[PDB]
Amino acid sequence: YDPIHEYVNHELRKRENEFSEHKNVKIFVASYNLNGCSATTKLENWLFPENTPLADIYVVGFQEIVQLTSADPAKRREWESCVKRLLNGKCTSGPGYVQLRSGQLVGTALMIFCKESCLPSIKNVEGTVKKTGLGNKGAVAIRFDYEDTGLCFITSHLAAGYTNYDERDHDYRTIASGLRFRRGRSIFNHDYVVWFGDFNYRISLTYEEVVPCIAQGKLSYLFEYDQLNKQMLTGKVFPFFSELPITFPPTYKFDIGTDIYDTSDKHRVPAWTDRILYRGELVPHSYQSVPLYYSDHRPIYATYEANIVKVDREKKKILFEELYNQRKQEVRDASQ
Repeated sequence: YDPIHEYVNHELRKRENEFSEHKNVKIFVASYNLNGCSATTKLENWLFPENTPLADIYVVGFQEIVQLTSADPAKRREWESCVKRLLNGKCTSGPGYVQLRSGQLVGTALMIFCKESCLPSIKNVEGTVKKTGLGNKGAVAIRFDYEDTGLCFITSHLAAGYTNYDERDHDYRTIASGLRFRRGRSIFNHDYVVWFGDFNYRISLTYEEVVPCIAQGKLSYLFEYDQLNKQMLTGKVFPFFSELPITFPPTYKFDIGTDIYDTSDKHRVPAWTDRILYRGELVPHSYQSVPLYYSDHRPIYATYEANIVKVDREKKKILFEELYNQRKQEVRDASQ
């Protein structure tokens, strides 16, 4: 410990704008449990929902690239190709989007695209995956630094089942402790973390209670029975993560191609299985489900503005040493 050092850091924080530049980066996070459906570029309502500018970074997580009952890189690549075509299709002028990196764990995949103009700012991209224990479930993660700001994105597909939220919570833990990039870097060592996907948490009511509530718009009531909200409130899972309020209906268990909830004999209870949570000072904007009908789940997305900092380390180390010496000198003269 050095008092003079603590001093300089305090002073330097006031003059930060002398060695730091701040920029806002638009991030679009999208998630979709495909139920094994085929790759397609017909995803406009999902990736360009708004009437807003294209994002700087698109982070897309898929679950069940192969429907669940051994990892298919080809299928994943088709989705990658479809997304890239869609993003670039919107860039009718100049440079478009490039795939930074993608990761895959069985049928769960994560792919990140950014505008080419963002590339020079993106560094130390690392990826990893972690399967769940207690299989085809788990997580895929990718992190990177945008200038001097660290970002980590995680998509996952957690334990299925109606009442087994204990297993889901264990999955959270297995993944949060088990995901390690290079040199043991963890997911928490970042300014912004977005963790999302098919967490599989359910609404703890029966099918007959839930369906008319959703038809009548009683989402708040249904939310009181949502397992994820319950487990997060207690801090057992996703501590320090926030979720924007949910204003869209349960994204799960639709007869394929229709607005209708599971009319199969299985009579699965609707649920908000698909979610996007964030940790850190991101500025959230939207959080919605989109009407795509290829799967028994609706896809969802969330948007964020992420403040980025670019620090001139040279200019900063100079002021530090300067303020440090001036202070060390002020201390010398005072002792005379």
